[PDB]
Amino acid sequence: VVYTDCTESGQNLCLCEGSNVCGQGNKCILGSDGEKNQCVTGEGTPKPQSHNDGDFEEIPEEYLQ
Amino acid sequence: IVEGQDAEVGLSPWQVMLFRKSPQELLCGASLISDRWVLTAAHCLLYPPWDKNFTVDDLLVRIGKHSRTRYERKVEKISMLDKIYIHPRYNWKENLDRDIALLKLKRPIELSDYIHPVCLPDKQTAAKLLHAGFKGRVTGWGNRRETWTTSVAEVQPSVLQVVNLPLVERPVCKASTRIRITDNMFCAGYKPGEGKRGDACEGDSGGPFVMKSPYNNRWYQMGIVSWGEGCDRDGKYGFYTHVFRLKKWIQKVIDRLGS
Amino acid sequence: TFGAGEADCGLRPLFEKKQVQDQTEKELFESYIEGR
Repeated sequence: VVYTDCTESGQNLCLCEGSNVCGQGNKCILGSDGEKNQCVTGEGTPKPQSHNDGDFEEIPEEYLQ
Repeated sequence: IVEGQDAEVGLSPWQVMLFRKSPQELLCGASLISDRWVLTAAHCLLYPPWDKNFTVDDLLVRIGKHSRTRYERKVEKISMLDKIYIHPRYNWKENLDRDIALLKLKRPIELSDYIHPVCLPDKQTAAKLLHAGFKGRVTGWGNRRETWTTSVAEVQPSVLQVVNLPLVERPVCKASTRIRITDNMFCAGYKPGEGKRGDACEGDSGGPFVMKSPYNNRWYQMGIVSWGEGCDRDGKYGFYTHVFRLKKWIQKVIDRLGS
Repeated sequence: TFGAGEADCGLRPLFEKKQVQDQTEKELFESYIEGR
């Protein structure tokens, strides 16, 4: 999977302490202004995802449904 | 592919696209080996944490595709899958260890200038070929950057892209990340002051990482685009499933009518 | 025994097949010949 920066505190599997994924069983504590991020231990909720794209031309009707 | 370049037509006959059947969106890449088989990276299909488990019923394969978005009526071929094999021991609750899976075409597709199967290494052209410094190849229609920065260089290519990468040495792969590294994965990228650069990215996933042979003249599928600790991140590199190290489980699922 | 291990594996109908090389392809064999 590609791992990226944690946008909310509590978040689980994200790029928390530098470019280092904060694995499961860990919580990314978003440092406030000029304070450092701290992937502390605790259960925490993973980031969102299951993406990529927005304008896919119409494919032959039945394939899809 | 982060800082690659638009691919020529036929540059990658074996580059398939895993298409979530509706929602309209590109889920990943895969390679095409038989003419009725497909090879992708597990997590594209089953990734428990992202509420990911998919069905034959939820995704379409497209082969000999260039445009990311355009439907290419005369060129590409959409195939409905039949089976979905995942690796008996695919470890998402860690490192994405042996993150491989075989798909199966609900028919044998017919090859074209746009469709060709890719090779699976042999102790000859794997042992001779997996020497760090050696440039591999990656193709994909994923992002040209990482957008959780509000991404300029609007990260989606409109055509398939390609970057060639050197193979990096084990020792240096482990020093990159905190994650445990297995045998079942090799990394590949530029040392951090090589000038040249490039990396795979979001949606490039479970896509080809091939190497051509000088000895015979084939394109070989060394690894699968497994995971990233930020695409084209500095002093960071990209992990690839090791195919050779699994060439063997693959075997046992093709036959299987066999044994 | 669906195969997957075809005999005409990774021979590009346009590139190799036609005798024609690919754009960046030298790059890869420039890797192997400066060595490791």
